[PDB]
Amino acid sequence: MKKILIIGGVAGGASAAARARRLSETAEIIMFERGEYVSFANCGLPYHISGEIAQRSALVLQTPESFKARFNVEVRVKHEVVAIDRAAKLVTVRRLLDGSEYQESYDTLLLSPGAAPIVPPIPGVDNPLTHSLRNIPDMDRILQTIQMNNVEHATVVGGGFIGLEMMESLHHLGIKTTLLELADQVMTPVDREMAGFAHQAIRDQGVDLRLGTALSEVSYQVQTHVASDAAGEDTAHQHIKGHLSLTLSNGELLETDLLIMAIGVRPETQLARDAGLAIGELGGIKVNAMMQTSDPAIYAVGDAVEEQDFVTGQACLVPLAGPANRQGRMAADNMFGREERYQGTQGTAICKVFDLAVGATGKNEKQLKQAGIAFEKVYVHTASHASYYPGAEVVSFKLLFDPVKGTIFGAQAVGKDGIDKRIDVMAVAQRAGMTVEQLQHLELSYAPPYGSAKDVINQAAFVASNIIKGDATPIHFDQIDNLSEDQLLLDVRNPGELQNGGLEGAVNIPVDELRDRMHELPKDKEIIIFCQVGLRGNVAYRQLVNNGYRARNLIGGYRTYKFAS
Amino acid sequence: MKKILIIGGVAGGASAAARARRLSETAEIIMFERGEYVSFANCGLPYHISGEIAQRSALVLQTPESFKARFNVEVRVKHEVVAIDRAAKLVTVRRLLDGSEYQESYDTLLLSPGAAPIVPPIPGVDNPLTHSLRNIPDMDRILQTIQMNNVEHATVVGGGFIGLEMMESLHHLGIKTTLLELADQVMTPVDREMAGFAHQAIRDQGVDLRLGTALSEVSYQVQTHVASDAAGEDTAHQHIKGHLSLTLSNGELLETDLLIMAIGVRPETQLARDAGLAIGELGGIKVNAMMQTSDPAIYAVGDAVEEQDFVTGQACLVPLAGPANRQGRMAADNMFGREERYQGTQGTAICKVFDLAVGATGKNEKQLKQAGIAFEKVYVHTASHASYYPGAEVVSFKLLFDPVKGTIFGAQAVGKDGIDKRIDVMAVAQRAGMTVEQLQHLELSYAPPYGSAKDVINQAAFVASNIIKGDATPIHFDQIDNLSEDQLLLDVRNPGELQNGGLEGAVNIPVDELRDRMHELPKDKEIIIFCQVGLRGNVAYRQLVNNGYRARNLIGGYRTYKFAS
Ligand SMILES: Cc1cc2nc3c(=O)[nH]c(=O)nc-3n(C[C@H](O)[C@H](O)[C@H](O)COP(=O)(O)OP(=O)(O)OC[C@H]3O[C@@H](n4cnc5c(N)ncnc54)[C@H](O)[C@@H]3O)c2cc1C
Ligand SMILES: Cc1cc2nc3c(=O)[nH]c(=O)nc-3n(C[C@H](O)[C@H](O)[C@H](O)COP(=O)(O)OP(=O)(O)OC[C@H]3O[C@@H](n4cnc5c(N)ncnc54)[C@H](O)[C@@H]3O)c2cc1C
Ligand SMILES: CC(C)(COP(=O)(O)OP(=O)(O)OC[C@H]1O[C@@H](n2cnc3c(N)ncnc32)[C@H](O)[C@@H]1OP(=O)(O)O)[C@@H](O)C(=O)NCCC(=O)NCCS
Ligand SMILES: CC(C)(COP(=O)(O)OP(=O)(O)OC[C@H]1O[C@@H](n2cnc3c(N)ncnc32)[C@H](O)[C@@H]1OP(=O)(O)O)[C@@H](O)C(=O)NCCC(=O)NCCS
Ligand SMILES: [Cl-]
Ligand SMILES: [Cl-]
Repeated sequence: MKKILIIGGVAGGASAAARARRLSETAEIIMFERGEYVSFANCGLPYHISGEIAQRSALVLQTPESFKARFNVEVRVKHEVVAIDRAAKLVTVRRLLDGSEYQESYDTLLLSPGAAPIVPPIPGVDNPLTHSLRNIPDMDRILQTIQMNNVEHATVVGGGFIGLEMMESLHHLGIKTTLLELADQVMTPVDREMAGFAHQAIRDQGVDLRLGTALSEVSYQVQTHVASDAAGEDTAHQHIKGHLSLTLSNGELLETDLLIMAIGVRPETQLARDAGLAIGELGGIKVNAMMQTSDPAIYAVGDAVEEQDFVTGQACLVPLAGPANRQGRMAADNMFGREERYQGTQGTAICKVFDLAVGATGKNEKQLKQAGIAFEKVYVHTASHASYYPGAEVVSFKLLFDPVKGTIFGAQAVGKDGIDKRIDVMAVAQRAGMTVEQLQHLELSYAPPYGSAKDVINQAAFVASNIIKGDATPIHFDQIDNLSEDQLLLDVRNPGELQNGGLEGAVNIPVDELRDRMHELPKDKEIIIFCQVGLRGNVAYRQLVNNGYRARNLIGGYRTYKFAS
Repeated sequence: MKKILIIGGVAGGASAAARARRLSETAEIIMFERGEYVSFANCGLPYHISGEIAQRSALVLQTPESFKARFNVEVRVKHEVVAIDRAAKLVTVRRLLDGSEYQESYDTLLLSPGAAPIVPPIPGVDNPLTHSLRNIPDMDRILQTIQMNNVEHATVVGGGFIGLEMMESLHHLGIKTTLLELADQVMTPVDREMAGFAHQAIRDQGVDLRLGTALSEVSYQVQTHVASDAAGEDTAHQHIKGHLSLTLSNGELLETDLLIMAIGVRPETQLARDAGLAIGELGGIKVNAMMQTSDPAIYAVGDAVEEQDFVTGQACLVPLAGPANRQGRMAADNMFGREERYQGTQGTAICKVFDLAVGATGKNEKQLKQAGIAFEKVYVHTASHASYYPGAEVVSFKLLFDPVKGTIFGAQAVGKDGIDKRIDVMAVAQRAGMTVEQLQHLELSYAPPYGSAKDVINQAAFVASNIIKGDATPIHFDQIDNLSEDQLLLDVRNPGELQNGGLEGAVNIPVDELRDRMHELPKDKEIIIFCQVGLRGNVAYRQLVNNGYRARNLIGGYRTYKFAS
């Protein structure tokens, strides 16, 4: 009978524990968790903060006693593993209740410790008004400061998903908020010009967003003076637990009631470095594709481990829940000798940003420029369903691919509806190895409430494949401010549309009058075309090229240019 | 120049005509449409009847004048092609206004004439209160009877997509409705036990639904008496345009103010039969995969043409707008010599049924049995996003597959949320050639407002792969009422649930007490196991099989069984 020990009782480890029991009734299974709870909803925590998850009880999916009754697994809460002795096959655990220790033997071990929020070397950061959010007790501490310091202004630092969901939760509660990010964008899985849609939705809601900005120093000032109604002062905007004074990278001062630090997570590697297990160059535990670590008796999975990038095959860190549940179930397999291989990670993700969703899968343009992978890019801005049926919303969509083989590198989407469906389709298509050209032949669901005769994805294909075939020639948003004396700029929108914004120096010929009015444009210039989203631009480009003109169409049209600035 | 003539100015014909112009400015393009409108939204028609789509101008996407301006195509409204002389490369054209006819020559011709509603051989069916729905003027006639006949009760015949949409539209107007279907189910793209979810939701809204029934005779009675207020009569529930009395196949009479006939459509083939063109055994125009008919200078696409079934490679009839628009695009390519080949049709479809959507891709169980293909099926009933975040809904989902090769045959889903996204994923997965074993590694979008750590699709994959690998042994809803003396029925729900329905003779041991209570079950019988959905049943199965019992799990649990009756 195999004695199995599991370190961590959440997404990785709880999922191996239940799987391993279905596989064998004879094994001994013991799962350690240093916290009070197992199988809690990490992803739910900012939503319980704002009240959107009304019921604390809903964040707890399994208990020690339920794991015992259903799966016979002995789960020990408030028990922290403090060492692994590999030659002996024993682990030392500490009982947090009283600080005593004992040892336990294993036949095989699974490490599933996750990743801890990043500590930044900021003077004065460590203080009673400053918190990071990983678990339920972190959430209760945040709640308790909100109540007790009567929070009216708050600052979040970092524009990744945890930061944006804290920001949104704080705003749900009536709190005035400021978000700082050092980058020139929120959410880094999406490129800069796609993040612009998010920046404007965030500023439309009264949030003070400051990009390109760092937090230099934190000054915590204890409240010395308790105002009171018996002294006849105003006690409504009082903060009894103190005040934060922040210095920013540009010497400005920001006064605040609460600071939340959401600048990312680092893998939990201390038990593994202390036992001599291999660490990768990203600082995560190194595992083979069977999820085994340098020691064949020891497995690891989840936030703590490095994975293989699906597109490139290189190491990457991607702390998401999906991969961690399916890795733990596969480790349980392999611990009974199935020899199953995990198939790489795409980084499929999505985040709510007030009324928008922001979604992506595979590689963005920054990661491709930086690894020297040649690529091309397309944008469309296409209704989430038939436009003649109410509630349709613009889906802004980006597609990164190899301009020659048609390989799918990545996809990004942004809008108020149907983004979770476009990113799922592209995730499936890429994982199954489809190329752009094949994307053209997708037969998706169409009735008017749900979709359109040609889907967002079909239109993106045709635009990408037209470039690959040489039936289209592009000019991107970043090239169009910089024209040469051989290029003539041409706006093919209608004249009423021009008061929304255009580009300095365009001649205006509306697409519907172009055929007739053509001789107006000299054939000794490369005509550089744009419309609102790139579609009327394409029509104009075909008429010009069909009559012997040299031409280019701005992909994404003015809408992509305008959100990119 | 190449001279191109198109018959039909809707989904197939229009898409060819705009594409053909982006390919060539020197081509001559003429498109004939027998009616008043080109590029209308067929699919929006029932929704404008209900007022959903408020504006009669939202149904019109291009005009003759817009197609002249944008694409220099000459469109001729109220011109019907009445003959094709293939040998001469001339068509004969009748001018509606006049009845005058002329000839027009062509280098290449596209037939995209659509499919007309089926005429049933029913005595008295042709009358002023009875209509089917193909185009804008069909729609205007329906609205006009509704108004003029003060419609308070109506009958719809046929339970496919148009029937179900007209029934919803009429209910949305406060009209009492009856739906009659000869089959034992609405929506034949999904099997009978999936349609039961739809049967209940339609009777829940007070629609009088009569399955297994036909309409044998229609008797139309003019109204002789005009009730008047001056005569001191109630004028409120009068129908001055008359009354319908229907006789059904069981001999019952049905009294109604309006009859809608939605029993299917049949390809327009008369021009093609008259010209000598080949026609398949299903009665559609026969084409190769480049969209060319038995005459190489003549192309055909859309509702009029038999297609190649993706899964089996045989002929099928599938009148849907996605296919029609992409085929007409491709036909234009081919006419300029690109030799592109379509790739088969999956029959991806979705229909709104009150708050449910009912969707499907691939083959159903009916079509598999009939064609003698060996298959297996799984069911799952999984929350549409993390059920700890509000608004999550049950997605009932069926997967059809090859139990040894893992080939994906079909998928079906019904429920209040997220059905479009599940069906698009499976349509992507099957068109790309993925197997059920590969679906287990799908990495989808998860954030609590949208998805779950394991999606509906990961769960279905795991359940089916377990069967394929011999880790599960299924019994289905249609076998469980049998049972021999070698079999013993076990219900592993909690006692409290037996309250909502069960199976007679079951011995109740709840799964969380089963490990301890298990000596109660004798080893010399195969234990036949059931819970609500099949998830707890799986866990009970693994416990018994792991202790040397013979066992089966009821796949889909009691839920799937309940909705099959
Ligand atoms: C606020 C927030 C929102 C999130 N939103 C999403 C989302 O929307 N979508 C998504 O895909 N992902 C999301 N995630 C990330 C997701 O929570 C993780 O990626 C997944 O939980 C990783 O599982 P894990 O088992 O590796 O680690 P964890 O869930 O962190 O579990 C590890 C457990 O190990 C315990 N432990 C560590 N060391 C020891 C020790 N030595 N002895 C005993 N116990 C130990 C810890 O206390 C911890 O409870 C979110 C995370 C947070 C914090
Ligand atoms: C009420 C309704 C709801 C629908 N909903 C959906 C849905 O939700 N999803 C979906 O995928 N599909 C739906 N459809 C079906 C979809 O509309 C068809 O699949 C598609 O329009 C077929 O395109 P087509 O070009 O073959 O035919 P059509 O669009 O019917 O166009 C053919 C044209 O040919 C003309 N014509 C015929 N013969 C001649 C001739 N001799 N000379 C000149 N003109 C001629 C006709 O008058 C017609 O206007 C719906 C259809 C209806 C009727
Ligand atoms: C819940 C948890 C304990 C896993 O328990 P589990 O019993 O493996 O999980 P599920 O409820 O998902 O059940 C899956 C099993 O049911 C089976 N199944 C699912 N639906 C079924 C159905 N309708 N009929 C038959 N079997 C079904 C599956 O095949 C699977 O079993 P398998 O792995 O042996 O193939 C673990 O995921 C967890 O603790 N999650 C919460 C913590 C977390 O993930 N947080 C991350 C941040 S949100
Ligand atoms: C509208 C209709 C006339 C076709 O016109 P169309 O110009 O081909 O159609 P679209 O608007 O979808 O445009 C697609 C073209 O724009 C291009 N495109 C789409 N978005 C683009 C973008 N933002 N930038 C550059 N090009 C873009 C596509 O590549 C494509 O050109 P291509 O075929 O040469 O590759 C025909 O579809 C129709 O009449 N529809 C209504 C009738 C109907 O289908 N009803 C049946 C069921 S409701
Ligand atoms: Cl445009
Ligand atoms: Cl169940």
